[PDB]
Amino acid sequence: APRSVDWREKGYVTPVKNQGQCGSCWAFSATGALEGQMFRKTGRLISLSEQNLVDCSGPQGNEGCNGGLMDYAFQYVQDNGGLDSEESYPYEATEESCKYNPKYSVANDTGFVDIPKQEKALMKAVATVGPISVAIDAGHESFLFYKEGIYFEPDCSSEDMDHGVLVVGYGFESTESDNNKYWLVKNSWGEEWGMGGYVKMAKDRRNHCGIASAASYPTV
Ligand SMILES: *C(=N)C1(NC(=O)[C@@H]2C[C@@H](S(=O)(=O)c3ccccc3Cl)CN2C(=O)C2(c3ccc(C(F)(F)F)cc3)CC2)CC1
Repeated sequence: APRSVDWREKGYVTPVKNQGQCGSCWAFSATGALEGQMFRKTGRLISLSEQNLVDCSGPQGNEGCNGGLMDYAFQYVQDNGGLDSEESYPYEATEESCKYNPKYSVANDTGFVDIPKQEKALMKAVATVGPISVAIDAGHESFLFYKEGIYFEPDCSSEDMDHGVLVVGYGFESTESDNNKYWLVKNSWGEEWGMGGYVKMAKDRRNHCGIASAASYPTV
């Protein structure tokens, strides 16, 4: 595979948002992956409605501002026959009545692929598919207050992931350390957090923070 990947340079990735006080990380992860695959399909980048997912995907198992799964969001889009744009169904950072309108749907999916649970498979998916939804353990102060560089938290769990984010690339950073390989990860805590809203997460260090434990993307 390529020595490094960054899908932002190729037009696959919308701006970073701030999810606010709503536990909608999973919705931003899901829209990010679908934004990427819709772009691959059509050559058009359109910001999708997280609010549509928050309000409408309870029947697939999601829990609005108390959390959810990206694969449940992909299942909703398939079941529903569509997903509205941000413009037509803007973000409120609350749980509201479903107001999905099919005329304003700008995306679809045909299911989703769960990537085998190894960092090598994740790399090869990132290299070829586009941005990938992933689960991480974000429950450490070191992550809350990350600013820059390659993130490594010795207390990170590879199983207790609690935050959905989007891998948009990977690389090898020459720091002359045991912490050179990274995943390039889009968060939903605004541009002021980390490196313009992004974090470089330790790669090939025994599935650090569970980044390869629940990786997936929608098929379109
Ligand atoms: C985001 N603001 C926040 N986190 C979540 O909703 C996260 C997102 C996923 S995950 O990426 O952590 C994950 C974990 C394990 C397997 C697959 C995935 Cl995608 C889930 N989650 C959780 O915190 C989690 C959870 C939450 C809700 C549900 C539901 F039933 F579907 F609603 C399942 C699992 C504990 C794992 C903080 C809210």
